[PDB]
Formats: sequence, structure tokens, C-alpha cells
Amino acid sequence: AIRKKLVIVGDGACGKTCLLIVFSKDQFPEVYVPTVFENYVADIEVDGKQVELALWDTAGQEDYDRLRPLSYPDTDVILMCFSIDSPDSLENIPEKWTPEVKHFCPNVPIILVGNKKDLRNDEHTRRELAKMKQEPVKPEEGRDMANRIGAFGYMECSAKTKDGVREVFEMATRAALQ
Amino acid sequence: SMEMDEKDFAADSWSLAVDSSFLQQHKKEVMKQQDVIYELIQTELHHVRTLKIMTRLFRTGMLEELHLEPGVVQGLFPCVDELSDIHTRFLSQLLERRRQALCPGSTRNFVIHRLGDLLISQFSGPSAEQMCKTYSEFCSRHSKALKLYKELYARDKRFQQFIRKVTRPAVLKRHGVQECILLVTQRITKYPLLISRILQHSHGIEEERQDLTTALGLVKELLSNVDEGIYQLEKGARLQEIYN
Ligand SMILES: CNC(=O)[C@H]1CCCc2sc(C)nc21
Repeated sequence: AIRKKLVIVGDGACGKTCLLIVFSKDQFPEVYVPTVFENYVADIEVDGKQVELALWDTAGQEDYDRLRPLSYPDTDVILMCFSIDSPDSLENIPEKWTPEVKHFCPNVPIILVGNKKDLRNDEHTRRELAKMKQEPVKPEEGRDMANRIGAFGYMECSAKTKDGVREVFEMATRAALQ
Repeated sequence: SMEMDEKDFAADSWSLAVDSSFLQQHKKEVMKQQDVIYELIQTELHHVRTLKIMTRLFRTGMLEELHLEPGVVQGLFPCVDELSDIHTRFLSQLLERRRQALCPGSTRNFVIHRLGDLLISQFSGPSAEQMCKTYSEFCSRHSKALKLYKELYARDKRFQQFIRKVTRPAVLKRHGVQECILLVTQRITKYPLLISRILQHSHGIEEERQDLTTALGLVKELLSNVDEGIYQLEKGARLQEIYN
């Protein structure tokens, strides 16, 4: 078993902490969803290979430009998150996060992950967004951004329903291994 | 950590830690506030536990078993004694506030109504100066500590055997030397997230809402000062590189 390091980056309301919690616990918390995520070491077996994957978050570090890069040393895979109910979080990806991740983690694979895909069919979400001349992020818009920034891949998941969560981390393990 | 404290914080939430008959007696909004307060203390207990692994297991273990060059162990774990003293004192006050709140005849049923006052004391005056001073020093030595760790693990056989031996137990799975250093650095930025969510459920008493609003502002002022005092130190960094 080899040791690989994954770091999840993205805006405050992109749902990155919820994604790490639902994966580390291996279910959606029924009694209390924690505010913070410390760290976790996942035992994953992808395509026959056994890997120890350390999971880290950048939550709380968004306004601290000299504290945040201390999370980057020795990263093997970057998860770049955005929320499908927030087209403004997708706009920050190419001009805010991508230049930073490429300077501190050159040559590291980046997977662009669209979170909260369940909200693409939420009526309250569509009503709130229409009041600001907006609509939930379309699948082709996510793929176009992942292409534009040179991502290893584009994936979608719902931390609330657990759909696509196992697959994002199995794929991240594969990217960390290449 | 000590067994008394581990059992008091073994549950996933305050609603699961207290007796179900005690829980039923409280309003939903109190339960929600108490769950976040329980998380603040539980993660502070874990943070203090990380600092004890760095001082007792790694640092002292290296000093009493290896023949490393003088000053090498200091470079691997900078400010760990000062950090452990700051956080063990803060945890001591958090645990004493919980213990005063326990019902008579009970070691698990409690409600913490006042917390802002304690957070204002921690994040103000000389205690805030010592946290600011210690974290600016720690976070500027973070990169140099990791590089030194990587050099020693790659070149010294006795260091490699020591690391493999003391980190072999399952309870140390996510607590290697590099994990402890990032766990410590990331800790300070978790406080505003925890305090803002406690504040979200503390509007019932106006004095409490105001004390937490002040404490939130104090933590953000401290984080801004720590962030401005950071400059990564490099092993063998020339003067020309530093002043340019
Ligand atoms: C601290 N900020 C938040 O939004 C809280 C309040 C709602 C519940 C959750 S889940 C999470 C990671 N944070 C929060």
C-alpha cells in the first residue's frame, strides 16, 4: 500500500467539507453534521492496487493567502470543487483557484468536481437563481470549464444522496497513481 | 488524552452524549447550540492530543533513542512546548466550564449557557499576543520542518526504523510527523467556523449573542495578524534571496 495525499479546494459554500465527511464516515450523518473536518486516511483498493489516501480540506483558509499554501506540500491529487446551485463559484475556478493550484502544485492532476447535483432539480433553487438572472450549472458548462483549465477529468456528485461520491475518490486515487 | 475525557467525548454529538431523558427536557434550539459547543471542545481535546504525540512520542522519543545533531529535533517540532501550554490551558477552562454545568448525580448531563466570555478571554490581551507570536513562528517554520523530515527519513536507517516503529499502531493512522504539523497549522482557521455556527444558535440571550460576536471579531483579527507575520524559512537560504 502506497501513501497518497489528496487536497480539496474551492469556495466557502462549494460543499467540500460535506463531501469529505460523507466519504470518511461512508454515509450521510443522521444526527449531526460536523462543522469541521480534521483529516482522514482512507483504505482504498482501485483497479487491483491498494492505496492509503490522506484527505485534507482548505475550509476556513480562503481569506488567508499566506496560511492556505501550507496545505499544498507533497499533494498527489487536487479536488477542485464548485456547487451546481452556484454559477458564481464556477466563475472563480479559472481566475482564482487554477493559477494558485498550478503554481504550488505543478504537474499535479486536478479533478474538477461539481457538488450538489441534486439541486439541479430543486424548485426552490431554480426560483432563487432566476431572481438573479441565473440557472443551475449545466453538465456541458462543467465539462467546458474542466477542459478550459486542463483538468484530468470532470465529475459530479451529491453528498446528500451519496451518489457519485465513491467514484470521485476512486478516480482521484487513480490520478494520484499515474 | 486521559480516559475520563475520552469517554465524555466518545459520542458523535451532544444529543448522543447526554441521557435521552435529559435531552427530551430541552428545546430544539438549545440542542443545536449544544451540539456545536460539544464539537468545539471535542476537537480541542483532539488538537491537544496531537500536540502530546509531537512532544512525548516523536520529540522526546527522538531525544532519548537517537543520536541526532544538536538543534535537529527543534527544527522538526518548532514551538511545540509553547503551543502545548497555550492549548492545554484553553482546554482546561473549556472542560471546567462543562464540569460546573453538570447536573448533581450526573457525569454526562450538562448545558453550557455562557461561552463567549471565555472565548473573549482567550482571544484578547496577553493570551492573544502569545498565540499570535507562536503561530507566526510555527507557520514560518512549517516548510523547513517537512524538508528536514524528508531528508532524515531518506538518509538515516535508525530514524526510519524509529518512525516506522512509533507510528505502527492503528490509533496513529492519521498522526504521522507531517500530518501533525499540518493538523496544528490548520487548527487556527477552524475557530471562526465553529464560533459562527455557535453564534447562529445563541440569539436567545442578547448578552451571549454579543459576547460571541465580539469573540468572532477577535479570532479574525488574530488570524489576520498571524497571516501577515508569515514568511517561509528555507534551510540554506542565502541573504540575497531573502532581501529580494
Ligand atoms: C459554520 N457555517 C455553517 O454554515 C454551518 C451551519 C449549517 C450546518 C453546517 S455543515 C458545515 C460544514 N457547516 C455548517
